[PDB]
Amino acid sequence: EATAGTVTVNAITSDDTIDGIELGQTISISGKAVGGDISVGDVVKMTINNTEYSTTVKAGGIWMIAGVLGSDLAADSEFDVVVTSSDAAGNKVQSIGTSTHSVDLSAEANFSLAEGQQHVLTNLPEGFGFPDGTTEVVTNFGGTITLGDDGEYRYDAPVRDHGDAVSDKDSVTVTLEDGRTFTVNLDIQDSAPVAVDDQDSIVVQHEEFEVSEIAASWVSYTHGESVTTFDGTSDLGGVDNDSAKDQIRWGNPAESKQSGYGFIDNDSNLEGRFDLNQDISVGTFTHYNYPVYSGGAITSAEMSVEFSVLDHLGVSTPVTLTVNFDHNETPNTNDVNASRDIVTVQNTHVTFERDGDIYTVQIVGFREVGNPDGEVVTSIYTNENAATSYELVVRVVEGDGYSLPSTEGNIFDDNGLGADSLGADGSVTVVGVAVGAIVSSNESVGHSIEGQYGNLVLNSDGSYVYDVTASVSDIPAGATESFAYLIQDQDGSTSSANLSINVGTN
Amino acid sequence: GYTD
Ligand SMILES: [Ca+2]
Ligand SMILES: [Ca+2]
Ligand SMILES: [Ca+2]
Ligand SMILES: [Ca+2]
Ligand SMILES: [Ca+2]
Ligand SMILES: [Ca+2]
Ligand SMILES: [Ca+2]
Ligand SMILES: [Ca+2]
Ligand SMILES: [Ca+2]
Ligand SMILES: [Ca+2]
Ligand SMILES: [Ca+2]
Ligand SMILES: [Ca+2]
Ligand SMILES: [Ca+2]
Ligand SMILES: [Ca+2]
Ligand SMILES: [Ca+2]
Ligand SMILES: [Ca+2]
Ligand SMILES: [Ca+2]
Ligand SMILES: [Ca+2]
Ligand code: NA
Ligand code: NA
Ligand code: NA
Repeated sequence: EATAGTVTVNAITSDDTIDGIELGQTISISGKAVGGDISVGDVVKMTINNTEYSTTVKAGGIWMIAGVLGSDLAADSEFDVVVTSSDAAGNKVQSIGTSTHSVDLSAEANFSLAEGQQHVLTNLPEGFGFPDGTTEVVTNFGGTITLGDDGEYRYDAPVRDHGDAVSDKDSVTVTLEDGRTFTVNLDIQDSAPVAVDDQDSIVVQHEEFEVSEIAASWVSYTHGESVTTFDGTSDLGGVDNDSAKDQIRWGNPAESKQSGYGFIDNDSNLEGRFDLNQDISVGTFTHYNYPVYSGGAITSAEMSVEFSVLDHLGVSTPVTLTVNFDHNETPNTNDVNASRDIVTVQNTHVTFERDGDIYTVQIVGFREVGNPDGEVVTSIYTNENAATSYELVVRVVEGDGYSLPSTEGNIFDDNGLGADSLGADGSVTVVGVAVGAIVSSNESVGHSIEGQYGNLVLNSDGSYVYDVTASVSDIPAGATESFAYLIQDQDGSTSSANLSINVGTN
Repeated sequence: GYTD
């Protein structure tokens, strides 16, 4: 009786898979049927999704079905191909081959879109659509893809915490009648604030006061043995132009002379003028440190610095600044540094009136002689058997002395170039501030930081106070301060800008 | 000590 041949079925489309586009097309399939009693013209048949397709064997054993519905191949992923053959006698046989293929009607649409914005979705996969009736689908994150009258799909991208442990890739799958699915993957991108540069200005008033000569007198003291106060002499302290007692000495000399203080006024250099908002030397303070028998030294002394101030109509006003010194004539040991005597000046002040304007003269401290730019200190240290000399520096300020010239602001306001943009995350604060052009998140917000001419306190809410500490004589024309600040939003995005302060003199 |  007849002998069966070999039937084989080629791949169903190139990838042996029926996809969502092929679903709606007519698919040709093909194969071969050879051997046994198979012959050209033999019937080939197959049932796919309960539909019957047939053809005949052609020369070379090739068989081909012109058009099988993609929907049938999607519904039926495995089928037999059966060829019916006959031999000489007329005996029949059937030869069976098998075909399997995959079915995947899905398609992906992948997007990377900014949070907190509406976006038209472009380059969607071919055939993408909503099932009829549907005009909106809700995403995994609670976003929405909406179909508009213009045929465009719009995604409302939610705001996300891009710093936490939860993925910010949104998704949704649309399923259609015919079995197709479309998975839209929407990688939500983080938004950020935009810091905008800020401009502020401050002008330091530069008034000139007409003043008389200074008279400096040691007026009181606590403790001490053999204490004497006197007008300076060539041998003890040097001479000055008045009879006030600028010298004070104390102690029972254990080696030679008495310890003490001298103060030579600056009448000659001042030339009868004070300047507002300017560190001024009122004179030269000398500490004369000799060894004296233990216990014999003062522990404090007070000096009155008296002068008159003229107003704009030739009327003089007397002013007395009281200057207080704490003295430590330390026990002498075999350590020179430990044996130094220490003088500490208090930061006292006196307020006066001129032409109805109130001014305060305040002690700044001691400064090294001849160095107007030197550091000003309030304690000085003198070796035994030595004398040290320092300018006694004051500053005259406007008002009651509570503060220096200053200006205020908020770096989130429009300060010349517009207000800082906050982004979609919100919770924006200032997290760094620094003098200069470079800033990172740091530990200076809410602290006082030193600039070139003054100090800045910038707070996390953007509020700032800048006060000018430099003397008027140290502020060149066109002087400016630059402070860089860094803002940061809820999930770490940072932006920096510059607060520039024009520091002028008048 | 004995001196200051
Ligand atoms: Ca395919
Ligand atoms: Ca289609
Ligand atoms: Ca086709
Ligand atoms: Ca045959
Ligand atoms: Ca089947
Ligand atoms: Ca296959
Ligand atoms: Ca997240
Ligand atoms: Ca975010
Ligand atoms: Ca201002
Ligand atoms: Ca004098
Ligand atoms: Ca004198
Ligand atoms: Ca004197
Ligand atoms: Ca001493
Ligand atoms: Ca000492
Ligand atoms: Ca201001
Ligand atoms: Ca700003
Ligand atoms: Ca925050
Ligand atoms: Ca952000
Ligand atoms: Na084949
Ligand atoms: Na296209
Ligand atoms: Na299309």
